[PDB]
This record gives sequence, C-alpha cells and structure tokens, in this order.
Amino acid sequence: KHPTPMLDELEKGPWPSFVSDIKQECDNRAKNPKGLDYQIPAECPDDLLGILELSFHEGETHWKHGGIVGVFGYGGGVIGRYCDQPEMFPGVAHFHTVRLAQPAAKYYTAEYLEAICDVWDLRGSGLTNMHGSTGDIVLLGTQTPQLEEIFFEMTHNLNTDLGGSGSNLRTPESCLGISRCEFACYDTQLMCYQLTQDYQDELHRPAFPYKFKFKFDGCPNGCVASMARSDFAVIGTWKDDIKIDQEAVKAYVGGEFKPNAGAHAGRDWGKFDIEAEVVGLCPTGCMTYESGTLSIDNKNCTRCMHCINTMPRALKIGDERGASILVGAKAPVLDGAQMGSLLIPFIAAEEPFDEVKEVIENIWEWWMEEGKNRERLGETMKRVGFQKLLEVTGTKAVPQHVSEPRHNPYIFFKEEEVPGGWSRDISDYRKRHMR
Amino acid sequence: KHPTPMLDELEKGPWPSFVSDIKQECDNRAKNPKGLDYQIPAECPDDLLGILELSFHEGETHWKHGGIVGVFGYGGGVIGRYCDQPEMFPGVAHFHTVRLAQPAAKYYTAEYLEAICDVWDLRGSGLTNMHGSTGDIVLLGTQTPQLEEIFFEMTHNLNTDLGGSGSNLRTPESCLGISRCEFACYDTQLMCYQLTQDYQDELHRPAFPYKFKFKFDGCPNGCVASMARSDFAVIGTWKDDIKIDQEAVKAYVGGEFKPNAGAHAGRDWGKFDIEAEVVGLCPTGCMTYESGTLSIDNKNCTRCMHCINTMPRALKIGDERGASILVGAKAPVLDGAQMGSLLIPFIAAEEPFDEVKEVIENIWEWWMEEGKNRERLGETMKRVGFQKLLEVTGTKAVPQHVSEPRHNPYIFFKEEEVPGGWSRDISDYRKRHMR
Amino acid sequence: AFISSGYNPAKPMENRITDIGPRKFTEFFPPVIAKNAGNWDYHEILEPGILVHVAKNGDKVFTVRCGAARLMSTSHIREACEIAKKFCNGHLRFTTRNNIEFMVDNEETLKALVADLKTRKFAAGSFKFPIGGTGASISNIVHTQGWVYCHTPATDASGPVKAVMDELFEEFTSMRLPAIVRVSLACCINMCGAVHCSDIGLVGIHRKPPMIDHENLAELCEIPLAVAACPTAAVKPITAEVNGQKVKSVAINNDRCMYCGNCYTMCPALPLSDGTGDGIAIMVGGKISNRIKVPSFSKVVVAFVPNEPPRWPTMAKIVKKIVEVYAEDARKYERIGDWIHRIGWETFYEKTGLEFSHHCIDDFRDPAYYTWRQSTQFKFVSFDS
Amino acid sequence: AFISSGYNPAKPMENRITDIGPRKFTEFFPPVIAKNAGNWDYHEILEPGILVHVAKNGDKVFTVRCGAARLMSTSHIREACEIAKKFCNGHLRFTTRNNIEFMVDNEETLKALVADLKTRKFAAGSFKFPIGGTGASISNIVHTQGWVYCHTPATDASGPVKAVMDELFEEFTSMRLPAIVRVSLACCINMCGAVHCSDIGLVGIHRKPPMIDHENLAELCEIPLAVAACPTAAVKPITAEVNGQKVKSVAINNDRCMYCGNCYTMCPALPLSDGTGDGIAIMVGGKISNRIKVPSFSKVVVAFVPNEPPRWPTMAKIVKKIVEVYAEDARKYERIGDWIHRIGWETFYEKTGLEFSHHCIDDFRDPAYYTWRQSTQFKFVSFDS
Amino acid sequence: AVVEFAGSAFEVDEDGFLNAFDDWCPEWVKYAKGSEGIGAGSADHQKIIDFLQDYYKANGIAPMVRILSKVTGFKLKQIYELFPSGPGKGACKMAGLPKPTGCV
Amino acid sequence: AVVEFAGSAFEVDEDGFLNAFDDWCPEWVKYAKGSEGIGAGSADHQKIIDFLQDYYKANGIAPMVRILSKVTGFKLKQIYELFPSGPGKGACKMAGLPKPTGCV
Ligand code: SRM
Ligand code: SF4
Ligand code: SF4
Ligand code: SF4
Ligand code: SF4
Ligand code: SF4
Ligand code: SF4
Ligand SMILES: O=S([O-])[O-]
Ligand SMILES: O=S([O-])[O-]
Repeated sequence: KHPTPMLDELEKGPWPSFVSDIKQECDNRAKNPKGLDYQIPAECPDDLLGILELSFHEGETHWKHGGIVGVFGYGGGVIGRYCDQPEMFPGVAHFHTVRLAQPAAKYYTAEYLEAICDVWDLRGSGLTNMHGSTGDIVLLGTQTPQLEEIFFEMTHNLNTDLGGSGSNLRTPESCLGISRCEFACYDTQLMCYQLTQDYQDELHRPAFPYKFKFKFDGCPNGCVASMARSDFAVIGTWKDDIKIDQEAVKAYVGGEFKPNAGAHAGRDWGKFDIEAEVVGLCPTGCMTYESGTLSIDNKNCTRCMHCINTMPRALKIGDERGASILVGAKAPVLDGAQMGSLLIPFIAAEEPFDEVKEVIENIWEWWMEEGKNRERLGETMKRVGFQKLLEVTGTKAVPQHVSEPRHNPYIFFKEEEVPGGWSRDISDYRKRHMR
Repeated sequence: KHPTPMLDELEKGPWPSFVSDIKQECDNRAKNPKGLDYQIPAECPDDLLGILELSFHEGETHWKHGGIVGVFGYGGGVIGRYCDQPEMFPGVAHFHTVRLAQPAAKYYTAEYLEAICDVWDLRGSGLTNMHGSTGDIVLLGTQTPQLEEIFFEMTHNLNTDLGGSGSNLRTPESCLGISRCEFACYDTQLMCYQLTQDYQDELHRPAFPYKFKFKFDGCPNGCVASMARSDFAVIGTWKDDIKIDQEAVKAYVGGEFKPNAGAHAGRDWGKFDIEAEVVGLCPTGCMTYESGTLSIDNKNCTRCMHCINTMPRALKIGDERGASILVGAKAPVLDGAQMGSLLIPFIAAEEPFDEVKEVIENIWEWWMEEGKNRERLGETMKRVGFQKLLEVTGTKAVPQHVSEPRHNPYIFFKEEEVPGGWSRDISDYRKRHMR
Repeated sequence: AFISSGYNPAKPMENRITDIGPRKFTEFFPPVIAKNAGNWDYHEILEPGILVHVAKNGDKVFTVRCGAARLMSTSHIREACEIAKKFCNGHLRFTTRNNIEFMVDNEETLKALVADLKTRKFAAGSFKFPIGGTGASISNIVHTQGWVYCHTPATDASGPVKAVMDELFEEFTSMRLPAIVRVSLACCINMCGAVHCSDIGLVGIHRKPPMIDHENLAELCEIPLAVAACPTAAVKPITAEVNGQKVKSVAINNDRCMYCGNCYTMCPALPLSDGTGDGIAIMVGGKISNRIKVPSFSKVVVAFVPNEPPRWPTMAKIVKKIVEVYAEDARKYERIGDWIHRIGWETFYEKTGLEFSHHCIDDFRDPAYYTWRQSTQFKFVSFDS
Repeated sequence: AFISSGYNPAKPMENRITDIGPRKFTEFFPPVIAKNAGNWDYHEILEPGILVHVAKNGDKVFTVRCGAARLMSTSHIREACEIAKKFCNGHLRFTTRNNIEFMVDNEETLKALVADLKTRKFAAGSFKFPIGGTGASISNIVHTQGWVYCHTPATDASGPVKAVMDELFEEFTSMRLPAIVRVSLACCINMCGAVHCSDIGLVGIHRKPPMIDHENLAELCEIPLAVAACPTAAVKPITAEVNGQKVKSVAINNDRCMYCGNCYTMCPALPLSDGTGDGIAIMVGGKISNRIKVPSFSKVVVAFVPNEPPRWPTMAKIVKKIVEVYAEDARKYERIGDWIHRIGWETFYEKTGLEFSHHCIDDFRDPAYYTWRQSTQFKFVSFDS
Repeated sequence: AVVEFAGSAFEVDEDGFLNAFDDWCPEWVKYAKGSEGIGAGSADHQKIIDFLQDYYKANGIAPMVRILSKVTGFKLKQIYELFPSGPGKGACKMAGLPKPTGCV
Repeated sequence: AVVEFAGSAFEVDEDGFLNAFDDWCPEWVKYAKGSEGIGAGSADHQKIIDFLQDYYKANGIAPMVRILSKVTGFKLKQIYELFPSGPGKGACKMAGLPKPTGCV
C-alpha cells in the first residue's frame, strides 16, 4: 500500500466513493479468502491508487502513449496501456482494458455478472467500469498474457464476446425501449441485438476509414442520446394521431393525476395549468383546450413529446409506428461537433429491420470508398455534400431535410439538367459579342 | 434600331414604364426644342433601346467587359462601358456612367435638379438612374471626351463632386433621420454629410484593399439598411427608458388612435388588441398591461422598436441617445453573405462625431495593412478573428458581442497569460514520464 | 461645334476643383422641415401613399409618395420638378427605395397636388407618378443594371421589375398585407442591392462554366487574380498552346465550378453569358429591421426559373403565388420570414405548391451543415409520400 | 502459478470461437418485464429515485434507481448481485447514465428493499447505493477515464465527478429543479461522452503547444498523419538536425496552435500535458431530447479554471453557482439552455456573476461568424458601464 | 487598334492599355505622357514604372497600392502628383501592364 | 527492450514493434514470426510485407485497409488468414513499420 493523502479526501462526502471501493478490493485481494492464484499481481489495484495519487500530485497523467495488444482474429476490443513508471508501480506496468459485449439496455442476472467477476478476479485487477460511454462492460486492468486466456473463458464458458475498438463499427446500444416504457415506438433492444449480431465481422475487424457507431432511441426523448453520440441514429416515432383520453385529461386539470408523473414534486409550482404547462408550450401551437376538451391538430404536430411527457396517463403515442434515421453525429475533432442530421423522416422498424439495414449498408458502401483516412461520416457529408448522401441511399430530397434552405447562390447543376451541356465554343460566342 | 417589339410590351400595364420614358427622351432629342448642340449623338438613347431589344432576343448582355475611364486627380467615380456591337449601335459605342455625389437623404430643389439636367442633356444621353443603390445620382451614358467637361461644369457651376467607385470609400448615405421622423436618435444626415466631407481623400483616391461603405440609420428599423449594405453601420438607439403616455395608450385601446399609424388599414384585422399586438409580441416579454396601465421593464427591453412602431403616439424613444456600430456586412462573393456584427453597443452620436470617427480610423489603420487584396472587412474579420478587431479598436469584450458563445474548445491563449510560457524542455518532462 | 466647359486638355490641372463632395442637404429642405427637424411629435398614414408628420409645435408636413422606374429621363425629372414648383415651392426628395416624395404644409394644397398627380400618364398608358408605397404594402423594387449597362449579368433588371410591379400593382396602392414585403432583384450573384436581406429576392445565375480564350488570356489577365477569384477552387494555372507555341493560361474543373462568374469579373477571357443557360433563382424570408425578430438572410426556395423576356411569366407567377399564400396565411405583423419560421419549410412548400429540389440544400463549406436538420421535429407532408 | 483456461498458445487458432456477440437481453429479463414488454400503460414517479410502471393488463413493476461511481470493484458488483438475489430474484440493470436500478413486483418487497439499500455505506462513510436520479433532478455524471487510464487527459475524471456530486448530492436525492440538469465531463477535447450536449459540460484543456522530440519523432511517427491531425495547420514536415544528425521531423507554428493535442494522439513524439497549464473549460446550455426546443450544443462560458486536486474547489463552486441561479430564475420545464435563450447571454452573466472573456468568442473558421451578434438587440448590463 | 509612334507599333484597347506587356518600349511612355497629364518624365516616374514592371514579372499581377507606396517610398498623394490619373489608369497603363479589373 | 535473434539485435517497444524501421531485416520476420500466429512464411505473407514497405518508403505512412486489399488483391478475410492479428498488429509489425496510433 502507498500513502494516499489526496485520494483519502475523496472518501469523505455522501456520494459513493470510488476510492473506498478500490480500497476494499485491495483489502479483498490481500486476504484472498478464496485462495486464488492471481494471474497478475494481487497488489494491482494498490499500485493503481498509488499512481493515481502521483498524478494528483503532479497534475499530469502517468500512462504511456497508446499501446497495441489484442486477440488473434480480431483487430480490436482491447485497449493496451502501460504506466510510465513501471519501477515505482510494477502492479500496473501492464494495465490493459478489455471491452466486453453487454446485453441490450444492460439487463442482467446475478449469476451472469458473478460469473464474469469470477473470471476477472483471477485474471484481472478486480476493477471495472460498469459500462464505458458506448455501452461495453469494461474490465479495467490486466497483462498481455491473460488476454487470450480471458477471451477463451468468455467465449467457451460464458458465451460472451468482446466489444469493439478501432476503425470499425463499435458496440451498439439502445434505451430500454418496450421493456419498461410506454413511449417506445419500436423494440429498440431487439434491433440493437440483431444488428450487433448481423455486423459482427464489421465490429471485430477494422475495415472502415474510421470508427462508426449505432445507437437506438425509442422516441425523441433520446434516452441513449443516439443523435448526439452515434453516426447512425434510429429514433422512434409515429405517423398517425396521438391518443387522447378526455377523462384522463380532466383528472390532470382536476388534480388527481400529477403532471409529468410527479417529476417536479420536490418543489411547489402551483396547481396544474394545462394552458400554461401544455397547450401554451407546444412548439407548433397545434393544441387546443376549449370547453373542457383537449384537441390536437396532429397534421401540425412535430411529435416533440412534450404533451405526452407531461400527461402520460392522458396522452399516448400513435399506433402507426416507425423510426427516423439521423446521421453524422460526432464529437468536435477535427472540424467540429456534429449532431445527427435527418436523413429518413419515417422508416419501418419491425424485425428483422431490413429497411434500416439497407440504409446502413448503402452508407457504408459509399463512405468506405469516399471517406478519407480517419474521416467520420459526418465530415464526409460536409466535404462531399448532403446531396451525395441522398443519392447513394436512394433518398428523395424533401423540405424535411433542411432546417433552412441555403442563403448563397453557389448552386451546382448536373450537365444533363442544362440544355446544351457545358461544351461551348468561344468562337461562336464572339460571333455575337465582339472583344 | 427603332423596331422594338419585345420592349413595346413593357409599355403596357399600370407601373411607370421605363420604356415609355426612354422613348419620350428619344423624341425630345429628335425634336431638339431648345436648339441644343448635343455633344454626343442625339440618337444615343435610341441605340440604347435598340441594343436592349437585341439582348432581350438573345438573352445575353451586349456590353464589353469592364472599362477604365475617369477624371484627373481621382481614381474612381466613373464606370466606363463600351457596347460589343459598335457598328450596329454607334450611339452607345461609348456609354459611360458618371456617379454624382448626392445630398444626404436626397432632398432636392427643382432649380438644382434642372441645372443638373441641363448639363446632362447637352453632354450626356439624357438618361439617368435616380439613385444607384449606394446613393449616388447616376448619369447613364456618355462618351469619354465629355467626362472632364462634365466634371468641370459640375464643380465650377454646380459646386457638385463625383461619387465613389473602386477600392476606396464609397458614397455614404443615411435614412432621412431627424428631418422628418420622430424615431430618429441622432442627426443621421449631418453625420453622413460631415464624414463624407471629412474623408473626401479616401473616397476619390483608392487606398484600400478593397471597397468600403458607410451607412447611417436613425434607429433599428434600418431605413437605409446600413447593417446589410455597409461595412461600417451606425444605427441610433437610446440608453434610458421608453416614454409612455397612458392617455395616448387609452386612445389606442379606444380605437381613436390606429395601431402602427394606420399601416394596416387595407384589411379588417379587427379592433386593436394591445395584448395580442404589443405586450404579447414583445421579444423579451418585458411589457405589462394591467388595470388599464401599460408598463415596460426597460432593463429587459432590447429596444427592437416594435411597441413604438405600433403605438407611436403613446410610446416614444428615450432622451439619452447615441448609436451602435455594427461592421462587416457584405454580399456573398467570396466567403458568403454577411450582416453587420455588433462592435460598439453604445457610443456618442453628436457632431463633430469624434467618437465614431475614432473607431472608423482605428479599423482602417488595421484593415488597410492586414486585409488581403480585395478582401472585404467582413472577411478579414472571419480570417483574423473578432478578437483582433476588438484589440485594434481598444474595445473590451462583452457578452453583447455574441449571439452565442463558442461550442468548440479550440481556445487560443496569449503566451503571456499562461504561467511558465510556452518554452518547455522535453528532457525535463522525460524525468516524470518514461518513454 | 465643340462647346467647351472651360476645361483645358492641354493644362488639365489648371483651374481644377476637387474634394468638395455633395451639396449640403440643408440647402434643399422645405421650410417646414428645416424649421421643425428634430422636433417631430408623431406621424399618421392618412391613405396609401400619403403621410403626415406633426411637430411638437403643431406644424404639419404632408408627404405624397410616388412610385418611379429608377431608370428615368431628364424629361421625367423635369416633370417632377414642374410639379414640385407648382405645389411644393420647388421642393421634393427621393426615398431609399427610389420612390419620389412631394411635401406640402397644408391640407388644401395636398388635395390639389394629389388630384394633379393622378392625371399624369404616358401615351402607352402607364401611370407617371402612381401614389402608394406606404404601410403594409409592396413599395417598388430595389434593383440593378441588367442588360441596360452591366457586363456580368445573367438576366435583366428593368424588364423583370416592370413585369413584377405590374402584377403586384394592387399591392403598391393598398395596405392589405400582414407587414411590408420587400422585393429586390440583382442580375448576377455579386448581388448588388438588397436581394440577401429581402422578403423576396431575385438573383440572376448561370448554369454553364465559363469559356476560355486561351489565345489572349495571359495577355489580358492577371492569372493569380482569376485563380483566387474562385470560391470553389476550380481555376488552376496551366500551360496551353496557341499557334503551336507554349502560353500561360488557366484550366477549369467543371466539377468544382458552380458558374458564379467571379473569374470573369477578374478576367475578360473567361466569359460565360448564355441565353438558354441563364435564369433566375428565387429567394424568400430575409429582412433588415430588428423589429421583434432579428434580421435574416433570404433563402433559396426555387433554384432556377428560365429567362423569358419581356415579361418573365414563370418567375412572375412564382412571386405572385408566394405573396398570395403568405398574405392569406400569415398573422398580423409577420414578415414572410417570420411566417415561415412559424409554419415550417415543409408546410411552406405544401401551401405554396412549389416543388422542392436538392439544389436548395446548402453544400458550400462547413457552414452548410448548419442548414441541415438536427432534430426529429418535422411534419408529414405529401413530400414524404 | 499460471493457470490455463484451456487455450493452446501452440495452436492459437484451434477451437477459437468468434463472432458470437453479447448474450441476448431477454435471457436476463425479470418475469414481470418479459411478460409485459411493449404492453405498458403508464408510469409515475412515486418518490425521488423510485418509479412504477403499470401494464395494460394491470401488472406493476417498481424500480429503485441508485447512484454509482461507474468505476467499481468486483466486490461492489457482487454486493449489487447479493441485493438483487435477496429482493429481485437475481435481476437488476444499469442505466445509460450508469446508475443501478433494482426492480420488484409488489409494494411490500419495495419497502423492504429501500430500507436495506439505505443501510449500506463504506467504512469511510459514503453511501454505497444512494436512491434518486429521477424527475427534475441531477442524476449521475457521464464521465471518462482521466488519470485512471488514459494517456491524453488534461484533467482527471473520477476525482472531479466525486467532488461535484458531493456538492450536488441534494439535487440527486430530490426533484426541485425546473427540469433535468445533465452534467458530463471529458478528460480532453476528444470529448468522449456527452459534454457537447449537456446542460453543464466540463472539458479538460491544455494551454501550451506540444514539446517535440525531434531526435526520435521520425522513428516513432508517421509524419503525414501528425500533419493532417491539426485543425489549424500548425504542423508542417521539416528536415531537422539534432546532435549533428539529419532526421525527418515536424515544426509547430505556436501562433496557429490551440493546444488541442490531436497531433499527440497520432504521434507519441509530441507530448503536451502540463501540471500548471492544464485545466478545465466550463460549458452550459446543451440538451439532446427534442422536447419543445430542438437539441443544442453546450457553449463555453468560462474558458479556463485550473486543476486543483483532489476536490477542484474553483470548478465545483462555479458549477454549483450555475445550478443555484438557474434553479431560482428558470421557469417550469425550462432546461438551462431554454432558460439562457429566454433571458439572453448578457443577463446570464449578470445573474451568475461569471466574468466574460474574449476567449469565449468563437474564432474557428467561417462558422464563427454565426456566433457573433448581427442585430441591434441587446440589454444594458454592468458590462457596458 | 494599333498606335503608330516613333517607328514603333503598339497594339492597345479602347482605354489605351497595351494588349501585350511584351510590346512595351520606352517610346510607349513618351507617347502616353500627354494623355495622362504628364509634361516631362522624371526619375521618380521611372522609379515607379520600373517597380510596377518588376512586380508584375515576378508575381503576375499589379501590386497593391500599399505595396507600391511601401517599396517606392511614395505616399498616394505623391503618386498622383506624378500620375494624375492614379496608379492604375496612369502608372500601370504607362508601365505596359494589363488594364485593371473588378468593381472599379 | 533489446531482441537477440539469428545473431541480430532489434530495439523493440512494449508492443513488439521495431523502434527503427531501418533496423528491419529478414531475421526480424523470422523472430516475430510465431508471436503473430504464423508457423511458416508464404509467398503471400511476403507480397504483403513488400507492399507495406514500398508504400511506407513512398508515402511516409501505412496504407489504408482498402488500399492494402486493392493492391495486393487480398480481401480482409484473407489478410487475417495470413496475419491472425490483422494488418496492423500483424503485417505492419512484421514489415518493420511503426506501431499504429489513434483510437485503438
Ligand atoms: C450601379 C449599382 C447597381 C444599381 O443599378 O443600383 C452597382 C453596380 C455594380 N456593382 Fe455593386 N452596384 C450597386 C450597389 C451595390 C450594393 C448595395 C449598396 O451599396 O447599397 C452592394 C451590396 C453591399 C456590398 O458592398 O457588399 C453591391 C455589391 C457588389 C459586389 C459584391 C461585393 C462583395 O464583397 O460581395 C460586387 C462585385 C465586386 O466588387 O467584385 C459589385 C460590383 C459592381 C459593378 C462595379 C461590376 C463591374 O465590374 O462593372 C457594377 C457596375 C454595373 C454597371 O455597369 O454600372 N457590387 N453593389 C449600384 C450603384 C450604387 C451607387 O450609388 O453608385
Ligand atoms: S428514448 Fe423514448 S422509448 Fe426509449 S427509454 Fe427514453 S422515453 Fe422510453
Ligand atoms: S408532441 Fe410536441 S409538437 Fe405535437 S402536440 Fe404534443 S407538445 Fe405539440
Ligand atoms: S432608420 Fe429609424 S430614424 Fe431613420 S427614417 Fe427609418 S425609422 Fe426614422
Ligand atoms: S422596444 Fe421591443 S424589446 Fe423593448 S418593450 Fe417595445 S417591443 Fe419589447
Ligand atoms: S465561374 Fe465561378 S465557380 Fe466556375 S470557375 Fe469561375 S469563379 Fe470558379
Ligand atoms: S496541439 Fe492541436 S492545434 Fe497544436 S500543433 Fe498539435 S494538432 Fe495543431
Ligand atoms: O508507449 S507504448 O505504446 O509503447
Ligand atoms: O472591354 S473593354 O474594357 O476594353
């Protein structure tokens, strides 16, 4: 154990301390009550604290640049990493992270998680990240020799694969969808599971110009933030009318039912005011509340979810469901952050989701050939143009594709559109216009 | 020549026909009632019609590229032009446009205009543009030998100079300001007139990387469209409270005073509704109407002018007046259209306008040196950065300078504001982090 | 004979006056203006095209606004002066939209003036000084040179302007719109005027890359200027042949060329004018006042309409349709841009019946991304069918 | 010592199982969920951190959401499994914000579960499974690796998150905000996670150009990749001479470098981290849901705050200040961005007491123009005094 | 057209500029003086002509006014005192350079 | 670290990549040979290595996967059959190129 003045301070406070937890695991591996023959140093977590403490002191990371390790057959799935003071912290000389494929929306059973922990305690640090941002179960810290041993156990004993890493299709993830939400417009988890199984080869072997991600939201609320954190975002919606229970509406106005299902209960906002809290906040102003009756001009409803979110017991989603496809979202580097741009307003989203898969593969065929080295789909779109994206996906341009038409007249026309083409003879021109 | 079937069609209809007007001038020159000894072909306008008719048939312009003519001492002021069919239309073999400096906000006396017409009838085509978009009086069409003759008579007999053209300061123009408007926050015409005289050197002799324009608006309504059509826009406003006369407010509510001074009398919109037409439309919602009294929370008023525009007899501008300076507006070529970007939220606007002039001169000192060839101020701002513009004008950065702060983290810092500077030794770094 | 002004070509700098600028506006003020400037209390729109301003001391000045063709003769200017002298003590002014305004200080003179203006027409028929342009109307059209004088146009200016105002004349002489509708036209993408900040903008555009006059290019052109003039980097320096010899010229990649013609502006050996290729792009939704909503650019809604002299029926019909639908669907005080911001673009196209094309989707540099739709919010229209 | 799994390093491809993906979610579904999936009627938030969903057939499933450090030990994961075995037949799940939820089908079992969870603390005193995170609250913080595992961080992740949640603990165990407030942190400008779309975002940034290991760069780096890794084209290939030796390398124009560190990502010979130079930039106003207003990016309001291990006081205080002002001034259903859009930026700075600096004004390419203010609309604030 | 002067031939356009820079000769200057309001050619005039010619050959474009003044040391006012029509229509024309373009 | 194979010495990093491309030699391929799941080198393993080396010397970078496949004619699947660790950790390491960088 190394003295940790600074980290100890992070053991105080009400919020679950990651330090106290790591310490407990250091204690556990120290007693080793199971009698395990630890494949990497029992004191691995101890040195992890030690080096983190060092970083707190000097304010600078102590991990060497990159690292290249993995398992035969795959071009990714494991993030190598070596500390830059191996002498001082031998326990983390090698501290590789392994990304493990997780079940859609993260539903688990004790037996399963326990079996994974059994494997990790023996061949790992005992430390994890319960789900990296993309979704993977993260096994934080092990040595090179254990990589294939771990992979053998995961696939042969736990029937579980690795997640993705590198210039391919990363681990997909979805909101819990229909499993426990009345707003879900399609089975997000199923699409996610099926598509993950379908493109296993694209996920395990880098074949793309750069990384590519899938995320699936059940409705515009974006619980998995698909249109902000994935290149291909599938967001559910409907195309018919919202279902309105007039009797339930009276219950809200009367005060029986709590607005937004009691989400603002910890504060006094006054009695529910359907006009001020619903009708008057509707983006399009397509709602009406007259003589105790609530009405919606669905034709002008952008289905933003607000009214439904506020009166869950009185307003339901439509029955003619599907999804919108938005593409290009990415973090800033290089050219700047991007959110999903609407590509397909409404598409069928029923098992086995062929229509969705068609768009995916069409985009890949294009981007795999046109994308520059390390250029995200979003960036390729900016460089080559949205119109190009439309052509390769066989998508007809509609007003819905823009938030606003162009305000510059630098318009490109295809030669076939212009009568006479572009082959001209200045000679004939001078015939009418002298120099 | 005379046969003009296509143009004749444009003599039909209610709107004043330029064709009928040009034909009248042709008839006048043919008759020559005053026995003038025309110094260019009497048939000049006749050939103008003939060549225009030709262009209407071919759908193509018949003016040769550019042209470089002018008067000694100046580097601009005349836009030369030669027709591309000299033999077919000798009348317009030379058809130069002379830009004549106009009085601020275009007030005239018949004596002055007739004197101008006398000179142009004798030495020009008899055609004009009563005001090119930048403001100049336009004398449409003459031959080179008359340029110096016209400039001589204009200066010596009419005390009138030429307007601007080229990579210099163009003719400034203002809304009618205090001459006939109750919203005017400063004397737009006087500022326009004084600066035009002050910068005569910069307007007649091209010393800039490119063109530069001045436009002055008495208030945000923008009647001369300064923050769209000028590189340096001055738009008046006030700093204190909107003046409210409750008695006048009541006359509007009663129907005695018509909303917007009767601007919408052509349609039955219904009886005035102060709530729906003023209080409810205020962009900041800083207005209140209660117990028959109208109030405004001036601190949250952006002075957009809407309420004042709608109830001009009841709501008046404040007494503590000045103006804002917005810069960089331009048409598309090359990098895209630009409207004025707020630089100085509030500045003094009284003669001799030293405060405004100081900003102007500080901008030129910088742009004249840093601006690339034929790069508008707006584009220098994009290329070099808003921050630089603030430094050269000695302006402190404030929230009012942005519509939104940046959403990319590519933040530049000054070495001097970073402890330790930028000179670092890799070997020292290598002491804390092993390769 | 040569009638000299006194200038001496042999001694050009002798007796030369320079840097005197324009005459001071004050010299031409009507007495009632000169006296009450800065002391105005309020104003009232009495009728279409007629205003009254009341000074703090009770003095009044009545203004009659008249439409004008901008391109006018000396004879027509002398007629305005004739009228000015007859009813306004020789005073008058021009507006920022090129309309003419006559001012008088009393009601009776106003009536006489107005009665007289209505009787002035051209032989052909057209009104000489049509009264209007005030309030919620369509007041003239800010425009350019076109085929009357410029060398870089893609369309005409006076012709289209005349055709459009004829069809919208009823909108000039009345105040029936939800708000002012500003129309502007520019004969080429340099977009002189206010096309980029108007409710409806008309801009001339080309659809064919420029022709190259290799034999004279390197003679008449400053090659680095032509190269740098291209927004899309389609112009590059190259070696060409003329009479079998080697000459310096430029090469244009038709795949990077969007026919803006800026290279022609800089180099006379790169003309691109074309009768069948040239046309007009139509834009809507811009504004420059700061009333309620901030100012905005006009957006391209119809990428191309052919040139059809002398009345451009296709273009004229499009403009009229937009005004009619807007006037019928927008709320009071709503500018076209306001309206569209409220209903949505898909709804705009649905209501107007205008066909949308991928040509309207921005593809110029990184800012283009922002014109796309980063939201699930959209309405179902026939376009999705 | 070594214990084999059955793998044979002598025949690495024999018996290798591949492309099996993750286990299917349905295999871990609690009975009540598997039975009513897709048949939900409505839901309601019973208490802070507790929910109930009601199927159309009547069945009910109660959910208890608990806070978690994300970075956890197997012992913690086992303790969560112990709890699920005790009250939930072995079932449990994790949320998209890394909180843990336990589900039961009856109110009595629920009451027992909650009482138990509340009886779980570490020796040091912190709650192991604090209940909350629902409704208008401040749920967990989406974060990254920091000094725990990454080589490109400019700050830590776990430390700051613990410090901030300790300050914002009340807001996690209660629902008294106008709307949800999402806080996320990124260890470097790669911004892994949701920093660019959160109500409050925290990103580690550098303030010094990279050091260049000229002696070894060539061998260690693919030059062209480092050159192409720069958004500002600060890096160019050069032929350098070190210790009298000719070697290929790169030169950095410190005037074009904004210390993004992307070149280091591509080349180990260009390290940049600095104890005093590195810090955190604070952003606000983003949101991803499409409720009412469209999604939006968070905007930089404080360009730099120093790293202050182990509790980052400066940064933490500003975050709390933002939440306090927002909570008090925002209207019901208003997200922090919705709020700033209503009141305006100068007003935001005025209320929060935060210093505004030119560093917050965008200067990155053509798009920067759109962040400037093109309108006369502004309010007077102490900034203009 | 073609200017015939002192046994030399100079192809020009309607504005007096040489169609071909290569056709430039000292005679061209003596010919253009009058039309450009110049009585006698001074060393200062020559200094500017030479500069313009050097820059054009080297860069393929006429130099910006600020550069012309910077290198020659002649402020704009002086440039006009030497060439009344200005650096473009005046000096460049006489230096044999191509006619200036763009919006004036 | 320092490798000793067939009377040769290679400077290597923690991942098994040569610290200097110029220190590559056939002996190297025989050394890392087994650590990359390859029992015997074939004409195909060589054709790939040769291509990667020619490319690097010519472009200063390793080729994109699509280019590696297009030139050699080997599909991704075939590349892995030849180098189980993939083109990066496998072929590039054996060809003497520097360790891959970026995400993963
Ligand atoms: C005469 C006029 C059009 C009209 O009929 O009203 C005009 C005419 C020309 N403009 Fe302009 N512009 C005219 C108002 C404007 C305006 C509006 C304004 O000033 O209020 C603009 C937009 C504001 C701006 O400055 O951007 C304007 C933006 C341009 C541009 C684009 C500049 C840019 O940075 O985007 C060009 C192209 C260029 O400069 O290379 C241009 C170029 C030209 C040239 C000089 C092209 C050429 O090389 O010959 C045109 C001469 C036509 C001719 O044959 O006479 N003109 N031009 C206007 C004269 C005003 C005057 O009083 O003298
Ligand atoms: S994104 Fe919509 S469907 Fe999915 S969990 Fe959230 S609210 Fe339910
Ligand atoms: S889902 Fe949004 S757009 Fe449609 S009605 Fe409800 S509040 Fe209005
Ligand atoms: S810009 Fe304001 S001050 Fe000037 S005429 Fe228009 S309304 Fe009156
Ligand atoms: S001037 Fe505009 S912002 Fe100020 S109160 Fe009137 S309407 Fe509201
Ligand atoms: S026309 Fe326009 S886009 Fe085509 S080559 Fe010339 S400058 Fe470039
Ligand atoms: S730190 Fe970023 S901006 Fe500086 S040289 Fe490296 S890539 Fe360029
Ligand atoms: O730094 S590591 O990748 O050798
Ligand atoms: O075409 S003109 O400029 O000679």
